[PDB]
Amino acid sequence: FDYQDALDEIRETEKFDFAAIALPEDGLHSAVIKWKYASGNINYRYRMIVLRPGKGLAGLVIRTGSRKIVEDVDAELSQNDKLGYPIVLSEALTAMVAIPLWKNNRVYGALLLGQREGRPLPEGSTTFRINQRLGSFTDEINK
Repeated sequence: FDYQDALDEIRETEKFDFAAIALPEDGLHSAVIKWKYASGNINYRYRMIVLRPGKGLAGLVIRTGSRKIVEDVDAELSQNDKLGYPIVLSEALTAMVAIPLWKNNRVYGALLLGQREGRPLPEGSTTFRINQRLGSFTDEINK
């Protein structure tokens, strides 16, 4: 039972079209962020995504340490925003929730829960909890 299985459970049970985990990885210069795990992906372009520190949707969430909720991607994100969040374009997401993953007392990675084709975010998925559902990771709530 690895992160892939936990991700699949979350996506299926919460009724999302797409889910992914962004985690820190070693680069020859500095640490980078990659979407290490994906569930319900429509292609494999997410794998080519390599974010420098602070960059991308994962970077925003890691920086602020708080979740980002987008009910309507087409209407709520600017052109610059979409270009800055390549997984949003590669997976054709129309709605999403991105949640900071905490390890120890520090921000670490990001969980992305996404919808396609105009399907709304499930009700309450904004108050959604990581804790005891994705290994040792927790969310920003109670920090």
